[PDB]
Amino acid sequence: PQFSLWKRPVVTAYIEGQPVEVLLDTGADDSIVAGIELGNNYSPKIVGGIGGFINTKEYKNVEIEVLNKKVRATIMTGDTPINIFGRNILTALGMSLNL
Amino acid sequence: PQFSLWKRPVVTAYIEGQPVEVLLDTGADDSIVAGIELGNNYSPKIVGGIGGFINTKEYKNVEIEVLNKKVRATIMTGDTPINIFGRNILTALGMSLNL
Ligand SMILES: CC(C)CN(C[C@@H](O)[C@H](Cc1ccccc1)NC(=O)O[C@H]1CO[C@H]2OCC[C@H]21)S(=O)(=O)c1ccc2c(c1)OCO2
Ligand SMILES: [Cl-]
Ligand SMILES: [Cl-]
Ligand SMILES: [Cl-]
Ligand SMILES: [Cl-]
Ligand SMILES: [Cl-]
Ligand SMILES: [Cl-]
Ligand SMILES: [Cl-]
Ligand SMILES: [Cl-]
Ligand SMILES: [Cl-]
Ligand code: NA
Ligand SMILES: [Zn+2]
Ligand SMILES: [Zn+2]
Ligand SMILES: [Zn+2]
Ligand SMILES: [Zn+2]
Ligand SMILES: [Zn+2]
Ligand SMILES: [Zn+2]
Ligand SMILES: [Zn+2]
Ligand SMILES: [Zn+2]
Ligand SMILES: [Zn+2]
Ligand SMILES: [Zn+2]
Ligand SMILES: [Zn+2]
Repeated sequence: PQFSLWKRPVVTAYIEGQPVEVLLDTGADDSIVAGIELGNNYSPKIVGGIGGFINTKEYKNVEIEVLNKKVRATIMTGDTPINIFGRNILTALGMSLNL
Repeated sequence: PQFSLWKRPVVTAYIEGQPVEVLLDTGADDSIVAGIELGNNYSPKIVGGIGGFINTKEYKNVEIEVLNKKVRATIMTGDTPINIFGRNILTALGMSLNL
């Protein structure tokens, strides 16, 4: 796949079977998703963005299906206005930014 | 150039001749930079992200030199914690995100 960036590079994905709209985000170290419920096996993590900080719940070894691939990766759940797949997942997928 | 995303894709840009380190960010619609003054001819607008919102000042037709190319693009100034070159600039440079 190739994303030419004239539109947002948004795709659908599944996280532990739960469907989401996600933004492929080279400006994010981590992957942050709102509204999904991954249960009680988490550690708290503090994440900073453009407007300040939020608490998140960090889940490791989560099954992710996106772009016809299946990977296991860390997902943080919390109050992001857009669900983002950051570089932890982009590298797991083998993605690159090119010019 | 290829950015493999194992590390943050950060490069040196010159904005109206001033050097700034910028994050190449596919998750950003717009480009936002701090620490530089671009003057009185702007439009104020609010942007949102993780943590909340910030006020920005939007400037059109700003001289940008980055990745050995020179372009004219829209830049916001505001109190962003990191300087961000979003899709408006990435597309002017001919960048793509690939799997
Ligand atoms: C949240 C996504 C949808 C939007 N953002 C760009 C992101 O790439 C942002 C860019 C960013 C990077 C660093 C600090 C602040 C923002 N990264 C970010 O929030 O990442 C967080 C998750 O992983 C961690 O690693 C980096 C911070 C954490 S943003 O910075 O808020 C932003 C930039 C340009 C914009 C905009 C919002 O609205 C219109 O134009
Ligand atoms: Cl397209
Ligand atoms: Cl596109
Ligand atoms: Cl398009
Ligand atoms: Cl599934
Ligand atoms: Cl933390
Ligand atoms: Cl963070
Ligand atoms: Cl905006
Ligand atoms: Cl010139
Ligand atoms: Cl490819
Ligand atoms: Na004016
Ligand atoms: Zn397009
Ligand atoms: Zn599945
Ligand atoms: Zn959408
Ligand atoms: Zn992190
Ligand atoms: Zn982080
Ligand atoms: Zn962690
Ligand atoms: Zn915008
Ligand atoms: Zn010049
Ligand atoms: Zn120069
Ligand atoms: Zn400040
Ligand atoms: Zn490929």
